[PDB]
Amino acid sequence: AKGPLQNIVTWDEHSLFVHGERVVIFSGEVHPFRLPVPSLYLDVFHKIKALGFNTVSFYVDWALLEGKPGRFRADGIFSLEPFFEAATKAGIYLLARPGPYINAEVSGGGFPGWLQRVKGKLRTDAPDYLHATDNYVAHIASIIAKAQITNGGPVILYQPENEYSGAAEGVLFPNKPYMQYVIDQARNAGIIVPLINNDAFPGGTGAPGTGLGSVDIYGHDGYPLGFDCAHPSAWPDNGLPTTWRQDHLNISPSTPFSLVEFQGGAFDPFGGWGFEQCSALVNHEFERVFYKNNMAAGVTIFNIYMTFGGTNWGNLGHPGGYTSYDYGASIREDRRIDREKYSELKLQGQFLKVSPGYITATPENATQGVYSDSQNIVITPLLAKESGDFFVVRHANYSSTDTASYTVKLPTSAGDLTIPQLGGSLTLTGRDSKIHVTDYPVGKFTLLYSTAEIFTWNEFAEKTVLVLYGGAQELHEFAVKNPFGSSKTAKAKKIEGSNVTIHTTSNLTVVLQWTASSARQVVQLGSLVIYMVDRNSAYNYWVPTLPGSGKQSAYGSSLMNPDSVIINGGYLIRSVAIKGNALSVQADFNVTTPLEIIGIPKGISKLAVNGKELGYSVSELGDWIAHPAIEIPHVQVPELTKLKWYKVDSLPEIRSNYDDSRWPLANLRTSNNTYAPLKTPVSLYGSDYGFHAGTLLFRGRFTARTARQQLFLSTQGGSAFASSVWLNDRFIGSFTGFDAASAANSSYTLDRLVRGRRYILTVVVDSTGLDENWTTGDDSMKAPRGILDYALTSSSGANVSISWKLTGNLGGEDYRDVFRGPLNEGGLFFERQGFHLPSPPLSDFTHGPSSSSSSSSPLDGIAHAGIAFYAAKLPLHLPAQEYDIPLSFVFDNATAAAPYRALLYVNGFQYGKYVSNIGPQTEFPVPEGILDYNGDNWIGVALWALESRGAKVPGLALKSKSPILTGRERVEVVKGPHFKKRHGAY
Ligand SMILES: *[C@@H]1O[C@H](CO)[C@@H](O[C@@H]2O[C@H](CO)[C@@H](O[C@@H]3O[C@H](CO[C@H]4O[C@H](CO)[C@@H](O)[C@H](O)[C@@H]4O)[C@@H](O)[C@H](O[C@H]4O[C@H](CO)[C@@H](O)[C@H](O)[C@@H]4O[C@H]4O[C@H](CO)[C@@H](O)[C@H](O)[C@@H]4O[C@H]4O[C@H](CO)[C@@H](O)[C@H](O[C@H]5O[C@H](CO)[C@@H](O)[C@H](O)[C@H]5O)[C@@H]4O)[C@@H]3O)[C@H](O)[C@H]2NC(C)=O)[C@H](O)[C@H]1NC(C)=O
Ligand SMILES: *[C@@H]1O[C@H](CO)[C@@H](O[C@@H]2O[C@H](CO)[C@@H](O[C@@H]3O[C@H](CO[C@H]4O[C@H](CO)[C@@H](O)[C@H](O[C@H]5O[C@H](CO)[C@@H](O)[C@H](O)[C@@H]5O[C@H]5O[C@H](CO)[C@@H](O)[C@H](O)[C@@H]5O)[C@@H]4O)[C@@H](O)[C@H](O[C@H]4O[C@H](CO)[C@@H](O)[C@H](O)[C@@H]4O)[C@@H]3O)[C@H](O)[C@H]2NC(C)=O)[C@H](O)[C@H]1NC(C)=O
Ligand SMILES: *[C@@H]1O[C@H](CO)[C@@H](O[C@@H]2O[C@H](CO)[C@@H](O)[C@H](O)[C@H]2NC(C)=O)[C@H](O)[C@H]1NC(C)=O
Ligand SMILES: OC[C@H]1O[C@@H](SCCc2ccccc2)[C@H](O)[C@@H](O)[C@H]1O
Ligand SMILES: *[C@@H]1O[C@H](CO)[C@@H](O)[C@H](O)[C@H]1NC(C)=O
Ligand SMILES: *[C@@H]1O[C@H](CO)[C@@H](O)[C@H](O)[C@H]1NC(C)=O
Repeated sequence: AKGPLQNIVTWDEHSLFVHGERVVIFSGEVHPFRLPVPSLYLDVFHKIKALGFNTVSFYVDWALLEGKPGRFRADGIFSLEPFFEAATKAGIYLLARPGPYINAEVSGGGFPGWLQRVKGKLRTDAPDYLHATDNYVAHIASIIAKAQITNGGPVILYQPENEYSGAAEGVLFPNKPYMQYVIDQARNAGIIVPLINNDAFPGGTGAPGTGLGSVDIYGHDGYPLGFDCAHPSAWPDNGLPTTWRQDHLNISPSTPFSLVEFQGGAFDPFGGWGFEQCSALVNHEFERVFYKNNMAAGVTIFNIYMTFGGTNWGNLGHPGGYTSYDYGASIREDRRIDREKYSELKLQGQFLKVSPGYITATPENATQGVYSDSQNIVITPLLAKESGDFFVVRHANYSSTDTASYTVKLPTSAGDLTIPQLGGSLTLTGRDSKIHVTDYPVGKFTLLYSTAEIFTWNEFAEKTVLVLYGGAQELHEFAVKNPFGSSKTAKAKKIEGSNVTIHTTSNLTVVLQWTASSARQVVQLGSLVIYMVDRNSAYNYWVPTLPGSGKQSAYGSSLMNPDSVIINGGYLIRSVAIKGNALSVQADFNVTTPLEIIGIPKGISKLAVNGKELGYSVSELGDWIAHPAIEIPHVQVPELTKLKWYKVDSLPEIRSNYDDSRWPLANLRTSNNTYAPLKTPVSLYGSDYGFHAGTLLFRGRFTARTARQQLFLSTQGGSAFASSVWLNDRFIGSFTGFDAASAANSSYTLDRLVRGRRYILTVVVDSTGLDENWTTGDDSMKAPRGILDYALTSSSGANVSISWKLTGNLGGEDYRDVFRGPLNEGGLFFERQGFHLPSPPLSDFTHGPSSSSSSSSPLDGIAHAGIAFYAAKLPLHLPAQEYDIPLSFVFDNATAAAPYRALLYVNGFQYGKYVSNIGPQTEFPVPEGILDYNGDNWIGVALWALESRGAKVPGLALKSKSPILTGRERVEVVKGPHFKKRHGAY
C-alpha cells in the first residue's frame, strides 16, 4: 500500500476525507443475508441514519452465493442491488467486507461446505484453496466495484479477508504472499477505494509500512467484555482498554485510528443465556463508558458490531449459535428500537457529527488529579491550539457504580478555569462518562466551556439553536463569549424554566448554570437559543437531514454539520423533505406524543406527517408544536392451535416397504478431508457427497452372522446436534445432545437377529452447521458431519461388514430451490419432497381431530420415537400499510416434557431450529415480507421425538408486539415458489 488510487476517499493521520470533507465515520454492522426481505433494508437504514451514523458495514456470505462450485448466483433475495439502492436512498455510505472468509457466527465462517474436499490449509496460499476462491471474489468484488462512490454508489471502503491475526503453531504468519493475493483479487476486479483491515488486537498485521500484503488503513477490533453474558452486571478489573492511543502511534500513526469492529452485543450458544441477557451486559451504561473511552483515544472510523443482527434462517448459522442473531444489538432482531442503548447511541452519533474540532484535536495520555483536584475521576484530554478542546471524564475505577462529586480545571482561550465558575459541584453518577468542552464553536457563537453534553446545534434563518443535556439532578454550567455584538441594550431572556441562572461578566461573557430535570430550560442570548434538557428527554430528540438534489440527494448538504431540522418527540423520525411551502415528515409512533419542530426553513408554512397535513401551535421562538393523530390499536391474531393441521410421516425410511434405490451410494474409498482422515472403509462425511446443510441420513445394510451383534457408532453433527438409530423398524436409541457435545460415541446391542438375513440400520444425524475457521492453520471448518467411525461385531468377535447409502438435501450441490438458496433445506423426507413449500399436496398428508387418536396436530405429537411434519394454512389480515406489527412463534417449554427437536417453516423458509432439551430459544420472530400480512401463509413444524415414548409440542402460539404506527416505505411480500412435484425425489 502506497497511497490512494482515487481522490474521492482519502485519509491522513486524523481522519478519512469524503469528497474533500473531513468526517468522523460512525458505522453500524448489518448483514444483508440475515434479512431476506429486500424492501426492509431501507427500514434498518433509516433507523441507523437516525442515530447520526453515516455508514454501514456488511459481510457477504460466500456459502449462500456459490453453493454449487463454479456457479455463482446472487439473484432474488441474494442480490445486493436493493441493499445498495436502499443505502443511496437513506444517505448512508458502506464498508464492504466480502471475505472470502468472514467468520460472523455463520456456517463455515462463510466457506461453502465443498471446501471440505480441498486438501490444502484454508486461509493460506495453498493453491487449491486460493484458486477455489477465485470465482467468488471475481464476481462479488466486481458487483461491489460497480457500487463504489467513484461510480456514483455508496461503497467507500473495502475489507479483504477477516481478522487475519494469528495462526496455529508451525504455520507461517503473517503470510505476506497470501495477504497480497487476496488484495490482488480485489484490485483486479476493479476495487479502487481504500482497503482497511480488522486485526483482533493491535498486533500490527497488514499495517502500512509492513510491505507485501499491507492495506491502506490499519484497523483493529475490540470486544472488551467478551462474549459470555452469564453476569451482565459484572465489569471486571482491567476490562477498559487504556493503551489504544499509544498502540495506534506505535503501529500506524499515518492513518486514522480505526475500530473496524467494536462490541455492540455478544453472540450466544445453544444452551446460552438468551439475547435479552446479552443486551443487559452491553447496555446503555456500557455504551456511554466504553464508547466515550474510544473517543478519548481519538477514534475517527468506528463501527459497532452488531447494530442490527437479524436471523440465522435456513441453516445459515454455525453450531456455536442458534437461530436468533439478535446479538443484544441496539436494533432488535424484529427491527424495534425500544432498547435504551439505541437512544444513548443516538446522543453520541448526533454529538460527533456537529463537532469537527474533535477530528483535529490531539488525544493525550489519561490523567488523574491534573484536570481536577479530585483523584476519584480520570480525565483524558484532546487538545488543540484554538479549534477547541474535549475532556473525557470517567470514574477512576471504570466499573464503579458510585456517585462522585467533582470540579474541573480546564484550559481555555481565557486561561485555566476551575469550573463551575458560579459555585457548586458537578456529579458523575454510576457507570457514566462525560465529554466536557472548551472553546467549542456553535456556528458564529462560541462556548468558552460547557460541562453539559452537546446533543446538536445548527444555524437556522432566524436563530442558532444549541441543545445541551445532563443526567437528572446534575448541576451544569456553560459560558458563551459575548453573544450580543455591538449592542448596548442586549440582555439574556429566560424563555422557559425557573432554575437556570444567568450571570454576565464585564466583557459580556454570559455564564449559565442549571440543574437538569424533566422540566426543560430555554434561554435566548441575542440570536442564540439554548435548550437545556435532561438525558431522558434528549433520548426523544431527532435531527433528520434536509435533502440536497440529484441521485445523492439523501446525503444532504455535507456529512458534518449538515442542514437539518430538529424534532422533539416520536419513536422514530425517518426523514424530512420540503414540498413547496410544506415540511413533510416521515415518522413512526409506538406511543402517543406531540411533536415539536425546531428550525423551520424560511417560507415554509404547512406541515405534513406521514402524508397527512396538520396544523400546529407557534411558540414565541418560532418552533411548531403539532399533535398528530396516533391510534395504537388492539391487535388480534389467529390462534395456531385452531388452524386445520395436516400431518405426514417424515421417517418412512424405517418401514419395510421403503425403497432406497434412488439414494446416493456411500462408496468413496478415500476422502480429501485432511483434517479428519478416514477411519472407516468408505467416507460417511456428508460434504464428501455434496451435502452441507441440515439433517443427514445413512442406511447401512449388513447380513446377520450371529443372533446378537454389538454396534459401536461415532457420529458428529456440531455442538448441540443429536442422532437417532433404527434397525429395520425397531428403535435402537438416540444420542439426545447437549451444548458441549459436537460428536458422540454410542454402543448398542443389536439382538434377536435371524442369521443370514439382511438388516438395514437407519441413522439420522442432525447438523447445527459447519464450524468456523478462526485460527489459520487449524482447518476446523473441515470437521465433517455424519459418521466418524463404527464397528459391528458378532457374538464371537468377528467383524461384520456394512454397505452404506446416504442423503442430505435432495440434489446436494444441485439443490432444488434456487430461490431460497443452497442451505435452506436439510435431508429429512418432508424437505426432500418439497412438502415444506407453500400449497403442499394435501393428498399426501392426513388430517384428524385434535386430542383424538388420529390427531394431525403438533400439540398431540407422536407416541414413538420418530419424525413427523405438520403443515397448516395461516391467513393474516393485518393493517400493515399503516402499522408495523412484529410477529413471532412461541414454543412452550414445559418442565415435564419428553425431549424433541423441531424445525419451523414459513412460506417455505426455515425460520427456526428448536431444541427442547438444550435451548435457550423459545420465541422465533419472522419478518413481514416472509409473512404475507394480507393473504394466505403456510406454516410448517417438523417434530423429531428422540425417545421411545414419543413427544409433542406442549404449546405453540403466534405472538405480536405493540403495533407501531409507521411512516416506512411499503414492505413487499417475498414471492417464493410454491410446491411442485420433484422429479427423482425420494
Ligand atoms: C427447557 O427447559 C429445560 C429445563 O430447564 C432446559 O434444560 C436445561 O438446559 C440447560 C442448558 O442447555 C442444561 O444445562 C447445561 O447442561 C449441559 C450438559 O451437562 C450435563 O451433562 C454433561 C454430559 O453428560 C455432564 O458432563 C454435566 O455434569 C451435566 O450433567 C452443560 O454442558 C452446561 O454447562 C454449561 O453451563 C454451566 C452454567 O449454567 C457451566 O457451569 C458449565 O461450565 C458450562 O458452561 C458453558 O456454557 C455456559 C452457557 O453458555 C457459558 O456461560 C460458559 O462459559 C461455558 O461456555 C463454553 O462451553 C459451552 C458448552 O458447554 C459452549 O457453548 C461455549 O461456546 C461458545 O463460546 C465460545 C467461547 O467464546 C465460542 O468459541 C463458541 O463458538 C461459542 O459457542 C463455551 O465454549 C449446562 O449445565 C440443563 O442440564 C438442562 N436441564 C434439564 C433438567 O434438562 C432447556 O434448555 C429448555 N429449553 C428451551 C428451548 O429453552
Ligand atoms: C416505545 O418506544 C420507547 C423508545 O422510544 C420505549 O421506551 C424505552 O423503554 C425501555 C424499556 O422500558 C426503557 O429502558 C429501561 O428503562 C428502565 C427505567 O430507567 C430509565 O428511565 C428512568 C426514568 O424513568 C431513569 O431514571 C433511568 O436512569 C437512571 O438509572 C439507570 C440505571 O437503570 C442509570 O444508568 C442512569 O444513569 C440513571 O441513574 C440515575 O438515576 C438513578 C435512579 O434515580 C440513580 O440511582 C442514579 O444515581 C442516577 O441518579 C433510566 O434511564 C430501566 O430500569 C431498564 O434497565 C434495566 O433493564 C435493562 C435490561 O433490559 C438493563 O440494561 C439495565 O441495566 C436495567 O437492569 C431499561 O433501561 C428506555 O429507557 C425507554 N426509552 C425511552 C426513550 O423512553 C418504550 O418502551 C416503547 N413502548 C412500547 C409500548 O413499545
Ligand atoms: C470497581 O467497582 C466495581 C463496581 O462497584 C466493584 O465491583 C463490586 O465488587 C464488590 C466487592 O467485591 C462486589 O460484591 C460487587 O457486587 C461488585 N459490583 C458489581 C456491580 O459488579 C469493583 O470491585 C471495583 N474494583 C476495584 C479494583 O476497586
Ligand atoms: O461476534 C464476534 C465477531 O468476532 C470478530 S473477531 C474478534 C476477535 C476478538 C475477540 C475478543 C476480543 C478482541 C477481539 C469477527 O471478525 C466477526 O466476524 C465476529 O465473529
Ligand atoms: C479430491 O480433490 C480432487 C481435486 O484436487 C478431485 O479431483 C477429487 O475427486 C477429490 N476427491 C474427493 C474424494 O473429494
Ligand atoms: C470416541 O472414541 C474414540 C475411540 O476411543 C475416541 O478416539 C474419540 O475421541 C471419542 N469421541 C468422543 C466424542 O468421545
